[PDB]
Amino acid sequence: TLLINQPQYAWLKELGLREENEGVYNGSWGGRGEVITTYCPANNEPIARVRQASVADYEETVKKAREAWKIWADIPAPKRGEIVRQIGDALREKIQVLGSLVSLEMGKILVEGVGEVQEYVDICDYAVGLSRMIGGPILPSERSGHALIEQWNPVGLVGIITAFNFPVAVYGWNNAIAMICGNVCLWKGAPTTSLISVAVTKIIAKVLEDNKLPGAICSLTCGGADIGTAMAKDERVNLLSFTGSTQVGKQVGLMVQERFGRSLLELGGNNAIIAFEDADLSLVVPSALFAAVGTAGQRCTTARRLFIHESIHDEVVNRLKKAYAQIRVGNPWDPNVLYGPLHTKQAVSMFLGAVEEAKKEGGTVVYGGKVMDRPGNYVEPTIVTGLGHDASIAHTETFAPILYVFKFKNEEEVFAWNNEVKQGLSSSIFTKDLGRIFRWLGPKGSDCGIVNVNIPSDAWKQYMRRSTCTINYS
Amino acid sequence: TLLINQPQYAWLKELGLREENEGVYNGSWGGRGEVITTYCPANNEPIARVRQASVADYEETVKKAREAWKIWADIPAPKRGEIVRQIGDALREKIQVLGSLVSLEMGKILVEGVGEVQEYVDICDYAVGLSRMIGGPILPSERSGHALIEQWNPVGLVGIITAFNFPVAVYGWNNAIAMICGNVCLWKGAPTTSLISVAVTKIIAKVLEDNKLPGAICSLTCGGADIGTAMAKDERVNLLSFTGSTQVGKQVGLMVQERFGRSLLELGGNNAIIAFEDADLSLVVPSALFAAVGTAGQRCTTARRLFIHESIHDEVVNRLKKAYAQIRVGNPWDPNVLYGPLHTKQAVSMFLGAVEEAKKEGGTVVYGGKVMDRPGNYVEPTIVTGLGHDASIAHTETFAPILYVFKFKNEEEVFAWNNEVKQGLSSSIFTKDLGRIFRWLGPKGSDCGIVNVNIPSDAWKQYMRRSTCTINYS
Amino acid sequence: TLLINQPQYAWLKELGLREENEGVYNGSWGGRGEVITTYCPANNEPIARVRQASVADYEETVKKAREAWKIWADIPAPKRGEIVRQIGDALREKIQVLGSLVSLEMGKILVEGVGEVQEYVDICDYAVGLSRMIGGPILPSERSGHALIEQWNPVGLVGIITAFNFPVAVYGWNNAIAMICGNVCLWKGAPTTSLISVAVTKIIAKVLEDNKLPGAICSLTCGGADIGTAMAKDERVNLLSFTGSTQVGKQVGLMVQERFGRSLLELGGNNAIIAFEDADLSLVVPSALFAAVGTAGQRCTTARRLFIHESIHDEVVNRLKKAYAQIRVGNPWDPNVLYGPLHTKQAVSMFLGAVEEAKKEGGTVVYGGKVMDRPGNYVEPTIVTGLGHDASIAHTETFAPILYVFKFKNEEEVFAWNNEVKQGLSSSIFTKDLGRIFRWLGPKGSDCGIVNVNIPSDAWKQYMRRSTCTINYS
Amino acid sequence: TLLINQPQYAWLKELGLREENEGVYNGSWGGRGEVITTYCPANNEPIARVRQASVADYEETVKKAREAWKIWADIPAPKRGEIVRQIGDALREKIQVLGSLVSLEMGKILVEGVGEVQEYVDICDYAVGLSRMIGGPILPSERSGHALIEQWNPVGLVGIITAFNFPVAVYGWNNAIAMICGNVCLWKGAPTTSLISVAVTKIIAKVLEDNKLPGAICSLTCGGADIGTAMAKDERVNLLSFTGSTQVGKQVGLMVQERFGRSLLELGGNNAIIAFEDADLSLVVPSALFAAVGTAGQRCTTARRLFIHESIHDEVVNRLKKAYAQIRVGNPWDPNVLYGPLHTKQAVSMFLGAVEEAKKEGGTVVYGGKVMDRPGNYVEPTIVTGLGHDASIAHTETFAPILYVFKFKNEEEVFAWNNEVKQGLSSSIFTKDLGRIFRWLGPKGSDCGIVNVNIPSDAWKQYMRRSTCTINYS
Repeated sequence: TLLINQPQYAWLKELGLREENEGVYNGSWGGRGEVITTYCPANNEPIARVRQASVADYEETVKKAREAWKIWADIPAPKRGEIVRQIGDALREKIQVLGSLVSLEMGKILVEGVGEVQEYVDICDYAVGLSRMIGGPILPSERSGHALIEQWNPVGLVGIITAFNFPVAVYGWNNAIAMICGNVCLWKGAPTTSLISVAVTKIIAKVLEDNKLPGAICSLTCGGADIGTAMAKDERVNLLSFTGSTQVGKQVGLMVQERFGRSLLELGGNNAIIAFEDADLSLVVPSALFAAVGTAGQRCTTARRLFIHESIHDEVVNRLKKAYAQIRVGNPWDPNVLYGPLHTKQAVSMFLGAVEEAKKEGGTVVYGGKVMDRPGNYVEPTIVTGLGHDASIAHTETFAPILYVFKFKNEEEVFAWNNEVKQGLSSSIFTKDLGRIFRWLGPKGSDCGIVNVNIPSDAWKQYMRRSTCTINYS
Repeated sequence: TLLINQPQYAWLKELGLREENEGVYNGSWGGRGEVITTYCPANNEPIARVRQASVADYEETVKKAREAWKIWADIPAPKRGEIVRQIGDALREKIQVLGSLVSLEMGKILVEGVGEVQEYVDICDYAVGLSRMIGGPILPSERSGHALIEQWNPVGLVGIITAFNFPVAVYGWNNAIAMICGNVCLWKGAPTTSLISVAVTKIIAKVLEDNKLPGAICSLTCGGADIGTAMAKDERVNLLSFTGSTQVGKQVGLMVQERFGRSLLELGGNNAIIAFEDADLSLVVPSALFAAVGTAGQRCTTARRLFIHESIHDEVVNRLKKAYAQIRVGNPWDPNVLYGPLHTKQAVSMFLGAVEEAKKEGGTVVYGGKVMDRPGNYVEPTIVTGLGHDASIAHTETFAPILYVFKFKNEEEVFAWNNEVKQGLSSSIFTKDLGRIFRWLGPKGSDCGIVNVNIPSDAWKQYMRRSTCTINYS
Repeated sequence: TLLINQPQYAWLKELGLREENEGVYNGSWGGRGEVITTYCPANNEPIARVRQASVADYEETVKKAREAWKIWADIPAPKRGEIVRQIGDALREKIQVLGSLVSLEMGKILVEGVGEVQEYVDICDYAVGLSRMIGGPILPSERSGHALIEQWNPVGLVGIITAFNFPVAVYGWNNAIAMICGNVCLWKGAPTTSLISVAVTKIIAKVLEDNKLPGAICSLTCGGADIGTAMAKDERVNLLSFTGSTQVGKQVGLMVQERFGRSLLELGGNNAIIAFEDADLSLVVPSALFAAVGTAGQRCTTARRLFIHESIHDEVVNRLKKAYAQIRVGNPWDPNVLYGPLHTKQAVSMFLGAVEEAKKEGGTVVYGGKVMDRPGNYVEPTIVTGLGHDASIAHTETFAPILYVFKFKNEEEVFAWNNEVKQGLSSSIFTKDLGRIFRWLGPKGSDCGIVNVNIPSDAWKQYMRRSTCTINYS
Repeated sequence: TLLINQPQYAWLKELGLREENEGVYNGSWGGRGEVITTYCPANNEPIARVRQASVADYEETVKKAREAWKIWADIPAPKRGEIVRQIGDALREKIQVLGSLVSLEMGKILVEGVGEVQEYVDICDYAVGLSRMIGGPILPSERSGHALIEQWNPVGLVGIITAFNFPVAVYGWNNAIAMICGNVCLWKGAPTTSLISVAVTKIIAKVLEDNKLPGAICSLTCGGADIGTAMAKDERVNLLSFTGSTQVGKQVGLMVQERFGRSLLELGGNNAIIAFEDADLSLVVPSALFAAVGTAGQRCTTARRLFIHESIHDEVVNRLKKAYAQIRVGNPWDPNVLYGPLHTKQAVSMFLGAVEEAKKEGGTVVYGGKVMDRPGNYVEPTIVTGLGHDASIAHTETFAPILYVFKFKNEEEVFAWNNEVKQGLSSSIFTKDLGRIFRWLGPKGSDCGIVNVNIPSDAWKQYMRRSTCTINYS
């Protein structure tokens, strides 16, 4: 029986959810496509159902969004910023129940579900001020009586495809910034977090309707691969923002390039931590633990490779083992719990596969490595030593809490080893040597977009199009 | 026999050119690939020969450039700017002979040849100042004792592929900005402007060598499509800047994306002029003429489509015909010609094909349309009326002076036609209606990247990679 | 008897006001200086009393603020922004009662009282975003191994002196931006709006106190010119922001300069409207009316001089007279009045003096010019014709609704008259001539800081000090 | 007899100088005021004569500059930047002789005279690029159909008053930036460096005249106190840029404030060096020496106070004594010489006075302290120990090479001692403690505008005026 039909989960109805929900919003609610059931990863019970978009629903929604854009693009950016401010206030009023839904459907612990909603609230508050800073300079012409203007305009329709692991705040960032820039949006979220997508859209829809604005400014089309592919191939989708796996992202990027569209791609990464001989182990150990096991290793920034100087390798592994042993496991919406389930059964199979393969490649499991014997998708947070830097399994991004640990002797080799990795998202070094820190942050250092030391505002231009306008008034 | 072996072309030796030239530079000169002879389009006589890159040459050059980068990236940006300043000065000293070579090999009139070199000089002067301005903010962290830094680093090796029609200045822009940003460059120019590529590289190489810097900072590998394809597929080419046809650019874009590289594409676009009922015809007629036939219609920005309101259509066409009859076509060294020969014999065939296709599609040639019976690649400036706005040949960019003229009645009408084309590069409107001007430049107006009215500084970020660095110093 | 002791004014207690109020806040409330009673200008009845700062109070407050700064300056800018966000929310919760107080004590109509508080709320919303944007670049040094940093730090204590006519929002802007910049503030408001100053400070103090921050971050010392002079002469006041009369502002400026302090002066300016021959009169007439009589002519931006081309002068004056006759003047709580009483009885005498001086200088009162025979400080909206452009009384800013009207023939003429005045704050031109518009806004046009056409984000740097830091880490 | 009349100094005539020179330029050369003789500080011989501006000359020159501004302000900023580029090229051609004149008339060593001219050249090269970056944003209005524009215009006439110690490059900075911003300038230099002012103006005048521009764009009025005061009090001087002593600067600032003008003041400072217990003495000692004795202690940034940790105090003083003993003294235009004369006889008297007074206040001269027995104004570079931090003579800025040395025990007291100083221009710390460095650069650290560690681009907005322009086109 559906969780939403059980009295203990009646709080779900505060988000406007029912046993079966419409998964399309374009000013009207609908959905003629496949009906999907989403499940609670803590107990594998079905929560509720969502009727997804058909291709015809998607078509109509794109057309309705483009019609709504005619109205929206004529609203001054500071007034669009006021609408975004009101969305933030509306999220604020629902923060506890929406955060609880994030924990229930996605599986992250409650402080993180609430924290993700709060992040969206903070984004809306930030967007208010940003809405007053949109614009380009009037530059000096080389010709007398000519005005040279850098003009910024909305791209039009921004399609947004998001992933399971941050089912609220990635959409929130894209939506808030795209809205103040005068764009309309179309959201297709992860199918396994459909209820979260519907709940967020219900909150936004009410703000838009209360303001007598066309709802399609923030459209929703829940769906699977066919809807995602339709967006990637659709010339009416002027900008496609995608967050997800590197293999899928590459194909999305190629499809958008094939039609000369625009894309923003946020793809995976291996994240590494490097602890040198002079590191503060009182920072390293808890940093590595939270970076490795936070959200059960399902963050885009999850640490999966830990390089440790030979002199401290054994001690750090030991202290990690101790720390891992204190991790508190349970239902992720229970305020006492520090560690929840993996998001899907399939993730558990990947976890088991990765562990056995690491063994086969010569690795030693020094902690964990097993599925936990309890309902839901719980696995033990795992530490694997003895693998070589090159090990193929250690470069595959398995969204599970497996930490691969490597030893190194000097700065030269460890830097070389890391600079041989491609997708690298973030790099965290722990050292007290200031010169070494400069080398790692500089041109010859990490190639990562995020670099951290002793720790684990033209954003709007990405959602607009620039023109150079020359006016002769002489 | 080669022009360079004739006494009146002895000035070419001031550029370090010979009968047979090396087309590879990486600190040393060489070339084991195929020879290419380039021709003077004013008389169809061979100028001199260039030995192009083989695969081995390309491999060695990429390797030497990446080694040169280890030195270059360590040189402070303002000092890199001083090198670029010295390149500007060296171009200055050669401006007459280098401008004459551009005229000789490419075919543009001397004032434009010299003017293109002057643009590169001005770019160098600009870059000196820009080199003291590159960098990012230290931003306040939300956490006490944490520093948040926006870091900008060179991408590494910047591949630059350029086209025949601006064989100096497009390279110049890419090179100057890439250089001050701490990158090394690899240039593959248009094969038919190989001598120009060699001459520019000899000037730059001397500055680098005099300053005791490895010459491969600004490498050259002359070649055709096989070198271009190598660059697009090469993971060691961190950023590929491509200027040229839309069809080729799409392929380049797809290849670079397939390897998750970075690309900067400057692709074709048609250019339209729109004359509304209230236009100043004494502006419209000369603007249209010069925009349509400048550089024999071979600019990326050449006006090929002219839309005229019904009420002034006949008059504007009559006055254009009268003005066209006064266009003087001839040798690039003649100070009294408006334009010279087309770049290639093939371009002449293209011109004839377009003129015939225009007639087959129902157009009327009201002026020009013929090849001139003289040595070289000279064609008459041509005007075609009567085509429908959607006629295929008028949407084809033919690099020749052919102007297609269309009649319209309403603003809604002409806007729809114009924003029915996709690749559109520039839009020039002639009107006195201020409301109309704002509409055209605003969110619901032209989608071109360039919009002009009554006429026909974060660029460095494109050549660098951004990282967010967080430093815990608490 | 005091209005606050009458039952219908019990709402004032929601603002924490009493019969006798403390006018000093520095973490605690006090006041040993002279008492001041403020009056409601709608009925000339006393509202309540405030005990102002003595010299000892001012000394203690400056000392406590500088001690509070040691704590505040260590709080990260984004966290300071969150405090300012909470101030915005606290103002929101009190917006109706605080707006009513502004109406009661200052005399502006309720929609403007509420609207002024809303502006402070919007400023707080803006500042939240701005707090994440403050900082300077790391710039490339010309020397290897050297880092060049543009550092921004709080100036320290920011003294804020404000005027009667915007007794909330001017303070609000200064305070919000100063706060996110890491400064502490000391407020001295207009004595006749002391209750408003106390009420605003009670709202802010509660946020500070609830957040366990020393209240002297936003200190208040109510007082008259002797407190203002102390602030201007005080070396411990690092930056003095002054809003008010030109004569007083000059003195403040001189005193601050004498001690090499920093000042921000927002001084009087006259505001002119110029209607050219081609002006849309259906814009001109209401624009002039609302600009001239809004807030009973007591805004810094109030239009006091209207220049009309000879060809439309009589017509515009006739239509203004007709429109003026429809202006409804009355109680600030009446939703159907355009403006209410002048702020003081003295302002009424000033109004009468100006009207008489205007006649002595040869002007004709074509409408208004009289005091209304009712309780409170109510005067008729007034129009004066016939004065010469240089007439002394028309260059005097009288904070009352008196509009002086001048006739002109040429553009050169009216421009010369207008740029013969020095203190000019705003210039509003009405015309359809695009060339004229560019001239007026360009280098040879109006010298006003505010220029409007057909209508009547580095600000934070003003509140911080810049340093250039060079770090040799080689 | 005049140096310029002796054959050994005939190189002066390459700068267009004669035995008597016109000291006024406004498009014409003139000067009806007092005739001044300037002297060579290395031998006290007269060089040549300059006829300064009378009050009538000043009046006419102001009027001529304001007339020239009408032309200049209409020239597009990039073309103004081209003029500034040409000035840089003209300085380049004269760099050796102009640098020699700086050494001859001012007294700084030849590498510094040449280096100062090169600085002006570098400024011109920088200004070229800056000229393309002048402008403000078009911001979003809160009202539909309204355009909000941040407009920047020239202030008009910029008066520039400069000092003896950098008689070329301070003017150069002010002139170059003021020119690209569309202003005209009026220069009054130090009377004792009049020949340098005339020589620089001759170079600039030729560029302007070759370009058919009115010479008064860069006017010169050589003169003493009366001309300086006239500029300070002149309402036609829209911006007054002053560089010089704090006492004179304060009065200039007050005079400009009295007339509501604008000023840029660059005033003196005490510069301190602080060497902590862990400092690299191999950096400290040579840093202190060059900072103390460079330009014979006549720089605005000259180190006059050296705080040294008690543990290393004796060693650093000893090593300084050794280093001081190797200083090479002679004629400053002799390429072998490291140390020249003080600029005037009067400076020698100040030097002697300061030394005797330091003795009287209880200080010990451990090196130097005497006038050198040779022609010219040579004094011994001097080190004074034993004074207390509070010592009055050590806070007086005597433009002579006297280094006052203080001992300290811990970070708290030395920071307190330095933060008790007012005019402080720069602060240089030597330490390896990173936390201490952060404290000194942060809000609780140095109040100086320049802070250096282990070592001794909206500039244009200062020369323009901002307006907020609102355009209603609806």
